[PDB]
Amino acid sequence: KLGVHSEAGKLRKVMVCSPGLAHQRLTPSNCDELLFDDVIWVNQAKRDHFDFVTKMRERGIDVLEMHNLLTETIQNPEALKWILDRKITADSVGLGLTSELRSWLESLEPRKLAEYLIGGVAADDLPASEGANILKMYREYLGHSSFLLPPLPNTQFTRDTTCWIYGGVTLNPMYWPARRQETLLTTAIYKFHPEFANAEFEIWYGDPDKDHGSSTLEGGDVMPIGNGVVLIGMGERSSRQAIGQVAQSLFAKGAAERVIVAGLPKSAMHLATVFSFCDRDLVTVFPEVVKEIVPFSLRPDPSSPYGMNIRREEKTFLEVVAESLGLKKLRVVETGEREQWDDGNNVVCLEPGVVVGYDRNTYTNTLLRKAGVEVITISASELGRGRGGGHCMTCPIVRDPID
Amino acid sequence: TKLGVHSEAGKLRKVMVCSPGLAHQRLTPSNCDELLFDDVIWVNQAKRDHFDFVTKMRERGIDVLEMHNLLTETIQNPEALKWILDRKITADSVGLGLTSELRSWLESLEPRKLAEYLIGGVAADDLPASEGANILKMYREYLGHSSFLLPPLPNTQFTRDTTCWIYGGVTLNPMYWPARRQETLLTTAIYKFHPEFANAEFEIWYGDPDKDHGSSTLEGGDVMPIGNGVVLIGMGERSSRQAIGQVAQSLFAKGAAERVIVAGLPKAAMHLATVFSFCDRDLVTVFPEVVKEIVPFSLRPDPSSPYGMNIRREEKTFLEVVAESLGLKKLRVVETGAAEREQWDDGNNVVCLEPGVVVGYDRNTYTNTLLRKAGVEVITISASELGRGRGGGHCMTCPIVRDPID
Amino acid sequence: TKLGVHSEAGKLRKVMVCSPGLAHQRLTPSNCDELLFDDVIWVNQAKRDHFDFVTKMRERGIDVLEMHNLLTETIQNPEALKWILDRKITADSVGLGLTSELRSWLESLEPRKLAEYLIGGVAADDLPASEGANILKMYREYLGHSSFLLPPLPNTQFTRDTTCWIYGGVTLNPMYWPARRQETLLTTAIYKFHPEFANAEFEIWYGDPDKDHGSSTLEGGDVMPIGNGVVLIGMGERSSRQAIGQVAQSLFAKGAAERVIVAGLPKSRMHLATVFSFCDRDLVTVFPEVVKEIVPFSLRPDPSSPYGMNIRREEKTFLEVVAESLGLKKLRVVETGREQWDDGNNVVCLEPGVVVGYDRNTYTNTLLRKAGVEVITISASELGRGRGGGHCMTCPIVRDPI
Amino acid sequence: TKLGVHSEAGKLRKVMVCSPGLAHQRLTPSNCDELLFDDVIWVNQAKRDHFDFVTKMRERGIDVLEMHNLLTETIQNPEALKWILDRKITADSVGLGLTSELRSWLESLEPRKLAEYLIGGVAADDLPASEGANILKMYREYLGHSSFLLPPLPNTQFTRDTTCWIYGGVTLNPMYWPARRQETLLTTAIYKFHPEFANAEFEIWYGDPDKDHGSSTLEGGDVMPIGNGVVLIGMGERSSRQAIGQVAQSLFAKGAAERVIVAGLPKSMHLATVFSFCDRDLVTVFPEVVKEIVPFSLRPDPSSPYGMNIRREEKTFLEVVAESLGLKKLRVVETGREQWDDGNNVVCLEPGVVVGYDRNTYTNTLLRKAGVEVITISASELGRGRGGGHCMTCPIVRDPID
Repeated sequence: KLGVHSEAGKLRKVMVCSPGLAHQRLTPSNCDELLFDDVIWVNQAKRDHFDFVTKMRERGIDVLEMHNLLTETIQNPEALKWILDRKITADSVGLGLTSELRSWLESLEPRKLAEYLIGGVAADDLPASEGANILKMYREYLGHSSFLLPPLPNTQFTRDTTCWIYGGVTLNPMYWPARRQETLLTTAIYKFHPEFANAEFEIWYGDPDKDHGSSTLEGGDVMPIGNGVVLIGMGERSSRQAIGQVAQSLFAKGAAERVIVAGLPKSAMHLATVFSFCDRDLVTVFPEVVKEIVPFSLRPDPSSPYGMNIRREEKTFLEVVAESLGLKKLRVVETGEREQWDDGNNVVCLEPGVVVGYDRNTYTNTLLRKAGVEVITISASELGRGRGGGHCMTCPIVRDPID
Repeated sequence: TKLGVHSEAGKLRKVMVCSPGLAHQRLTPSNCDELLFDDVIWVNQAKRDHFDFVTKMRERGIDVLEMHNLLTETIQNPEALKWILDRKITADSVGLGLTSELRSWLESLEPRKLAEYLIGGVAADDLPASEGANILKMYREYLGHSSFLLPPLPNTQFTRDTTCWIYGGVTLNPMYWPARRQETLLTTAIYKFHPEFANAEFEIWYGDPDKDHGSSTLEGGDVMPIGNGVVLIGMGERSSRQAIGQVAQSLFAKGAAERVIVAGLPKAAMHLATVFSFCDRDLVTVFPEVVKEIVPFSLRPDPSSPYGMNIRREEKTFLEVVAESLGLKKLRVVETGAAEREQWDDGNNVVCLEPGVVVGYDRNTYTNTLLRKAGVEVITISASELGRGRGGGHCMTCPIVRDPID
Repeated sequence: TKLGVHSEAGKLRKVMVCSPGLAHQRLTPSNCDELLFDDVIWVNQAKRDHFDFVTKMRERGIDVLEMHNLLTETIQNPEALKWILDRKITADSVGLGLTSELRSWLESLEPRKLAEYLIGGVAADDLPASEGANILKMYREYLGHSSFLLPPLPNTQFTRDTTCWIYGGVTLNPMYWPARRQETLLTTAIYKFHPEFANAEFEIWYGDPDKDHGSSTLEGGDVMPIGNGVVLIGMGERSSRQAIGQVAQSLFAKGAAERVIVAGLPKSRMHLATVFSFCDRDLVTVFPEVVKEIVPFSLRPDPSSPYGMNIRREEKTFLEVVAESLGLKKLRVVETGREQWDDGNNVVCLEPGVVVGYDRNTYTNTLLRKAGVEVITISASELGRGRGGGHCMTCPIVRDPI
Repeated sequence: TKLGVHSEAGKLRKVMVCSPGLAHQRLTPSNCDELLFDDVIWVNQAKRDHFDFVTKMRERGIDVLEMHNLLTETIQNPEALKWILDRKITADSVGLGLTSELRSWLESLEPRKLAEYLIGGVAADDLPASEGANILKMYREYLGHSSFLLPPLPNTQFTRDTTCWIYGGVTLNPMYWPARRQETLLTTAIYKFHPEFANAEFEIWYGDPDKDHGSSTLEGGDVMPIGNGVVLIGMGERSSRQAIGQVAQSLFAKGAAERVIVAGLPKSMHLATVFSFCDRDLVTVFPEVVKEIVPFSLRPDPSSPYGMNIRREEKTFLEVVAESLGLKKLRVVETGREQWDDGNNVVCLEPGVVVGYDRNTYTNTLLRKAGVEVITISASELGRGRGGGHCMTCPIVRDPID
């Protein structure tokens, strides 16, 4: 039954990932190294998160927290073998502490382990030793990273690393060095855990065991907007080598009938980061980016060197999108009169016309509520400096079509 | 032939080089930072300058192998070309619009010209008019993307850190920057296929263009066979511990070396051969603000431990540790970039041809004078273009045959 | 009790402060680049945060005076307003085509508003339809220009930097950056006209909004009258030896101070009080990484010297020298950046052993309590994305000898 | 005895260049950022390329003046020296501790060198031994602080910038970066005392080292006197409307020129940097930015307060410029087959004859295609200065064309 068949449809089952350890390790010094804008105050980011999480449960939406998913999953000796088998090598940990680290973890509670598998494993967290203690000399005298296992403070944006796309999902070959260790854990979930091992569903593209090279795909850039149409933001973090490959997979399994490729200006971002549906016929938009997007339609045609053909659409993205859906016009609330500045994109839809956005985009939020949209609010004090919104912070596994 | 690197100062007999070309012709003040080069150069002059520096060495009895010649030569054996094309041209690298079109093209080129493109990349530009290539042309022009089917490798120039020769073997280096991994494939290719290397006897201590490697990153500039069964491996920005840890036990496992000295580099910018370079049996240059901040580690073999290695931390200054290691009372040292320095200059990264015989940059006139004072012959070449590459005689060389001392 | 700050830990009687305003509402990601601000903030939220802060000080006695507030009142004095306007409104600053228009509209202004804009600044869309403003409205939209006629001063928020008080007297600081120079004009015209300041006794040690100072900068964060005739100034950063030399010299000449300790800081690119702050008579927090690098120097008078003083190097740690400087045996130091990273420097002393900090710094704030210190907290979430803490967000005017 | 620049293309007659000097020697990788230079160049070799340049003009009958010679000639007149020093050396720049020593030192020096140091700076080291200087070396090493009593001015090599000639008047410009206002002083003085100047005729439309010019910042490179009372002036990030407007309102009111076309630059260059003349109707541009600039015609008007009107244009800048030179349209070569180069910033020794960089083979060829003789200087060093011949020159006397 699993499958996201639109963006605005009714949401039922979403993954998400509260902040936590991974972030506790952050540090002005390590911020960028670690790929996270600003050191947040973890305790309250967790409160605020679960908070957002609740306003979603209180609507009868099944919220899965990666953290549980991971904790359950590794209660299966085989899966756990599976993660560790890949997550502790002479190449990532170092040959001098592969057995040390492994056994330590293997020797912790189901919960304290999932924590570390996400938030990471400092040398400190290990019992005295020769080796653990050369890594402490390293971080100490010269200030090297003391990470056996590196934190993934970006797990908390679950949107990015996998995509439910109709009756199936992609395991995403991430852009930046750090996040690539994300896609693995989530694979192990989809792969072992009892709500999926049983699930009927295909894996469109991806595999944490291959090396994907220049091919990267990030959830943000993927939009299954129904009618068998997939939006893909291409250019910045998701690439032609990657896209065109999903394109053909989707096509070669009657998942989707046409992808529409959103070419994103470089001269960092994600589609949904500048384009966000709220209602059947309405989208939040970051002007200055969108008005410079260049559309291209991939389509199944047996007379292509690949089974695909590609047009340059003749209309603006908004026009092309407008049609693809069976519409003529797209209601547009552009952000990016005005009290102050906010960016109100990257909102998530719980249902046709129901949106969760930030407690701070006050101007945008009354326009949204002026276009007849109900806005659930959550707090952007900390989750906000992570540059992520509601849409970034969720991963739809189950969402209805809009006929 | 018996290939090996048994020192930093020894008589140099065989060097690999690569001159600037199509790679650097492709540089622009806006594509040059993602391309991992520092500044646009006068390619046509850099060449004249590089052929100068290549010739100055050859004129001294030394074999100098041009990468481009070597590849161009390798590119002839269809087993080889195939062996490269199969791993360079694939969907993840090129995409499904282009592979055939691309390789089909590639293979239709004359050999020499194929290695040009192999080092310097290939834009849509260069491919024949095609549905496919135009999309890319129209992605570039319209959306500001890159036309790069195969991406230029302006850094090949820097054959030093793309592979090291540690005594009777070479390491296939897993590069730091996702930009330069593409490089290793080519050298390896040469080492495996080129008449000169295929028949030669030598080990492969560490590496494989066919395995990922993750956090293990080893760059050659960081590696120093200083003779006396010791290896100095700088551990800083480019060379991680996972790689060093391994290249270590592979060296020990075959009595290639006795002692590895991890040069602990503070926070992570440049190679070790960049603040610290050799000159004579007993002379070294030193970026003092950095050298003086290293923390030396002695990493020896041990049957007494699981991983047959033991690692102790050393209280003497790095210079001292190195002294001890060469059986030496202590090193004569000339510092580079406050006294009667007429103007600022960085003298390091000079290459030895042989003890007391060295190549550095013309412009570094204050340092190169000391070098002379301390009794070294200093041969110069033009910094004007080569040096704006942020790299000197050392970085630009990858020794293959160099005699030990004494 | 005359106006004067005579310690750092001592009893806090009168401080000045400035809450997030119009200047912050103007921040958009594309310009807080160049207005010396790290992020764009919820402004409504920040005001709350700042008020809370305020109350928490006031509800304990402190005479808290708010810039906007004092400036509003100041303006009501026609002579004062002209003073300000003759200077903020030039042809070098606003421009030939817009000096009349923009001044004339400003005086049409109701005071609470007029001042709202002095700190917050004027863009060309607060202006009456006009030809001259339109080429601006024009410049900014087509050629992506700074449309601002008067620059927004988000930083006035940090009242400690624009002026210090040093025992009986005040320095009006020649800010470093250009994003901030403007700031002092306003504070100067307050001390100068405002009723409250205009009449009582105090000295001007250093500085003049009128004068072009050159490579002389001095930022308040860098000048701590620790009391006991001693004055530490942190030099090398925002605060240059060209000012410091002179502050010191006037301080000796008017005998505000017996000794100036230059806490020469290692160049980088961070005031002194963002790395080393007082919690108690014998207590400081301390960003150990930066502190352990400071090289102290001692300035003293010298009746017989040319320049009225004679500086010499201090052999013990900076910290040891401060210590022996207030005649303590040893300063208890607490460091700051075990369960997540923490920076809790920059707490302000409301009295000996009572400070204001941020709620996010629980580790450090924990130690501080253990140090015999009671810690009032306020919310960082927005106030602390600023760049500042209790110590930045306050300019003490009246604080007791310790 | 009269001077001026009545075009860009006319027979050049008098140019002021400045050869890379002691200041370039002072450049270190970790300092050349705050000095505002883009690379530590090889001085001796910049020095020889620059001369080569100097000579190559000197041979086509041009009279070149070096800023080092002229500064020299100047400061031998004691009053011009007193005149500079009293401004160059103050307690706000050299610091009370040193003015005395520092000034009494230079005065002891011979011309050739004393000038040398002005353009070059002077660090503690250079000072004769003294308690004063060492406490500066003290800071330098121990603390990383500058120890420059006087600032190095390695940008002096770019004379186009500091002073403009426009039709028998000249602007002594208020430079953008603090790190460069120090030149204006020096050139100003030469023009004010040196017999080659103090005696000729010409006005001073805009400029005074003395005044503080708020946001009014103007640079030569943004200013082109093209011919019949048309002055191009790019208003961007370097040249500010605050001046631009004064500079016009001075030009008109004095008969000097009949229109300014403000060349509106996108955010973040000099005009002469993306747009340059090689002949009566021949220019090189840089399409990324030339294509996207919004001109403005600025002309005099009796029927208005500030006595000017600005109409925006809809025609492209290139077009605007053509219609004001009275030409059908503009012949255009675009730069910025083999490899990338920006062939721009070429300077005209006469109409159709120009000096560019030798590296730029490609553009040189199009230019040669277009009927320009292209005399070339090396780029290996002077090129890392980011500027070309246009940059490296100060048209003092140049013939009109219409």
